[PDB]
Amino acid sequence: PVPRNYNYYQAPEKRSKHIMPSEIFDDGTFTYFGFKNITLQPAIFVVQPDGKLSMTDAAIDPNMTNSGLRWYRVNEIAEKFKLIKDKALVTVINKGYGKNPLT
Repeated sequence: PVPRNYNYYQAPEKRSKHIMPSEIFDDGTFTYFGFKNITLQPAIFVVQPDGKLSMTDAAIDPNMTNSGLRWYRVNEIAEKFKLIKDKALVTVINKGYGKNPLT
């Protein structure tokens, strides 16, 4: 068992609701993005300090069934993610970044 940082929020662009996760948390090593079965799967990118984007090391975790969602494990902790599928964009903010997962 590892205390989780659940302190994330999403900021969808227009015509972007169809790619939004329902649950996002990190355990200090990995960031987990849970999507409803009905949601289309975006790519997940991280914002770098330069303002530029990077790919992540992301993949479906078949084992995880939490909340009836489709879960992706990202092998990184970051302050900002961009979820992209064609013109659809959701910015994810880790408000708990640099903080301990006690609170």
